[PDB]
Amino acid sequence: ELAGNAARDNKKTRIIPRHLQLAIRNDEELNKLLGRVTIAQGGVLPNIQAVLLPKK
Amino acid sequence: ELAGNAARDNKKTRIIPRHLQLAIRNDEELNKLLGRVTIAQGGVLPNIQAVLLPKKTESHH
Amino acid sequence: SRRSASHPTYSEMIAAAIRAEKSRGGSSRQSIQKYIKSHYKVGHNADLQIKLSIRRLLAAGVLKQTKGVGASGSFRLAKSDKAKRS
Amino acid sequence: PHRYRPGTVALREIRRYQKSTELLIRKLPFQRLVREIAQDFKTDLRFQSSAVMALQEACEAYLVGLFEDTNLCAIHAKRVTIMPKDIQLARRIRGERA
Amino acid sequence: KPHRYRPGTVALREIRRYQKSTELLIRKLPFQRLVREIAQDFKTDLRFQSSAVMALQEACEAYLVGLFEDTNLCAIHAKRVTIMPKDIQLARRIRGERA
Amino acid sequence: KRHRKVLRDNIQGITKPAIRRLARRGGVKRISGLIYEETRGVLKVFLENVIRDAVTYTEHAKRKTVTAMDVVYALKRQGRTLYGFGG
DNA sequence: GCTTTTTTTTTTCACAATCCCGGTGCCGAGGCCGCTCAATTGGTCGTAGACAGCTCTAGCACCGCTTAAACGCACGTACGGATTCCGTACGTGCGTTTAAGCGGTGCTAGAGCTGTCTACGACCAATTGAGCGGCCTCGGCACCGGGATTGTGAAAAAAAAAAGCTGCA
DNA sequence: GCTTTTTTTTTTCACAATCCCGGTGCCGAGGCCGCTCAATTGGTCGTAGACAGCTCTAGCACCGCTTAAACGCACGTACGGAATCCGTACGTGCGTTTAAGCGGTGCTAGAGCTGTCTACGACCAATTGAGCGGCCTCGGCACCGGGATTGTGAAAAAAAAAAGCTGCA
Ligand SMILES: [Ca+2]
Ligand SMILES: [Ca+2]
Ligand SMILES: [Ca+2]
Ligand SMILES: [Ca+2]
Ligand SMILES: [Ca+2]
Ligand SMILES: [Ca+2]
Ligand SMILES: [Ca+2]
Ligand SMILES: [Ca+2]
Ligand SMILES: [Ca+2]
Ligand SMILES: [Ca+2]
Ligand SMILES: [K+]
Repeated sequence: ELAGNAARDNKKTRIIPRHLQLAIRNDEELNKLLGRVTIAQGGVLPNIQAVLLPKK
Repeated sequence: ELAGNAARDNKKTRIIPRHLQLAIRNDEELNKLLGRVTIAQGGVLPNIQAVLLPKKTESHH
Repeated sequence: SRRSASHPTYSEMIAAAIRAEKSRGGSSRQSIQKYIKSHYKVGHNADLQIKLSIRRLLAAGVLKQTKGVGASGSFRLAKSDKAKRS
Repeated sequence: PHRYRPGTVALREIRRYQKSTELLIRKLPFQRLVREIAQDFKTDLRFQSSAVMALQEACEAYLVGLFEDTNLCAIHAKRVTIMPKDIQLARRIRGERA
Repeated sequence: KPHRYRPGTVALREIRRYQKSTELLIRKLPFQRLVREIAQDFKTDLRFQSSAVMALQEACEAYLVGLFEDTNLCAIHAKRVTIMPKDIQLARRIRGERA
Repeated sequence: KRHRKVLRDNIQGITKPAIRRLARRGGVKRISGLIYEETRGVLKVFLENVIRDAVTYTEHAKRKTVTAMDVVYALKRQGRTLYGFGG
């Protein structure tokens, strides 16, 4: 359900690992369930600490 | 063996959880085997980070 | 809003700051900044304007620096003995 | 007249409590807490006394260890004082926290 | 007059580039050699399934990317922006990877 | 023939720009020059522990080839469970 | 220079807190004792896996071609970290208050043990349909070029926030 | 209350990167086939575990002493953190150098399958000794008090620097 929605937001007909990774890492519970699991070819969620951004 | 030695250094006939803890945590290898393990009534090894001490040395008898 | 700051000159405002604290260590840059707001009218660029004049007063020889380096330290006037303020 | 400098009695206590193995939380309060937390899972529960001790042993071990990790984060920021961000960073890095 | 981005701006750009992607970031053959090097030290004349070498690389890069996140938090904790080896050593000590 | 495996010091093939990319994915903005070597040692320790177990799994199976399952079972043991290569 | 004013350093002091060493209280380690159970012995029976022999995957070597990435250096910006200063959050210590802890007594919930009986899951053999590998195709998507859009950064111009200086309450 | 500076905007312009579209072409998702082996059906057979009934452990509730520990408050020291300031580490961008990746070809170790055959492990019933719970004794260890060592902090002396200021060359 959640992987599919991510494939749709990406304008892709097929689910691929990154869509599974986005699905899992943005869902609080699935992330806990899989907190010590590495999803190959998934990457990471976009996160840039606030402090590291420009002041403007 | 190790905990027995710990009890002997303590002038104690009997091994107690602290003797087992001291044995285990001062043995680099036993410490790794048992590093996500809690020894009821063992406490912790004496250890105070150096930046927390005062620095001045003037000494004992 | 305060529309201006009706005040003396900064070389005099910092010289007036040190004279109102007879301290042998000397007045710091934060102690002078605490004076100039609390007892005179001053800008919002003031703290930067306090720091800039103490570079002109150190380079001229008017203001002597006790402990420290640059505008991070504590200073005093070249002669302690003055006619009427202190 | 006589008084020790700040940190001196602290060090003395560090030495005291690292030397010993007694539980440091008071037992009855601890027990009351356990019972209370338990009530949100199942009503009118009973507890073997050793099960409470077993939970206190564990808690105290958990916290003592967390404080060790917390101290290191304090010291890493060139501080001697532990603060909530030190506990938070430790817990973040341990995997306990998001 | 020639265009120049202030320091930080192309770095921030790279972060975004790589966080959006999933390609392996270590070059494949160098990696593959290193694995075999290391593998000699335990057994001599070993072959690898290429999926075994890909599985290791996936696993490594994931661990390092992970360690960098914790290293970046330790750096920021101390009021910095620049990761340094004590950051890494702290992350790993709190992680319990290290004594 | 049999073509010996020349230990070339490949840890240095883990380039500076590669280490820098990994850190960009990790969200790191600025990087001490001391980082790139620290990392290599961190990476080596990682690779040794995984590859030792993997190769142990290989040996027990009486195989001359390390499989992707050897590696997977190794990463499971080391608490670094990997999805997408079997099991 | 000398003297003033800090700053540092030892000394010397007094002095708390800890450690150490010698006698007293009582509980649980350690061993003895009946005795039940679980390990052993000696037997039968069935298949797990060692082994050899064969198939053919896929792991390894080698080549040379393009070009993407790694490498090394020129240049300066903005970062780290030393120094320095200020305000109060903390640590020490005291006297007052609190409730833990201990030892004892009294009640019963419920843990846990036993024996009985049958509903349920293992095992088997025969039957047959789900899910396997193999295979084939055609649309999703990866890669490209081109143009539109966005964000960054330097320099210019306008708006509004301050400088010292003018006579003076 | 006046110029004459800043600083604080807003602006305008050039530039580079990223976004987004259609075009293109290739290859893997997807689905179909044909056969197999793993699920299903219907049957027997034994015992795992629910169930009822009983024993008695230990969990709970209460109580009232005795104090150790928690608390609240006064007081100041040392810390956290803001701010400056200075030197260069590390980011950016460029020209040159390197070798990863690519697509392909040839060779062969060794993964992985099959068939055979037997050593070894399950399973059994009879045998018996090691380890169980229960209970008693006495020695180790915990308390306690009251004496000795060990560090800390204040105050003083001293040393020693440093600070402020000048003579004299
Ligand atoms: Ca036998
Ligand atoms: Ca077989
Ligand atoms: Ca298929
Ligand atoms: Ca394609
Ligand atoms: Ca299709
Ligand atoms: Ca503060
Ligand atoms: Ca500080
Ligand atoms: Ca073979
Ligand atoms: Ca055999
Ligand atoms: Ca016994
Ligand atoms: K009970």
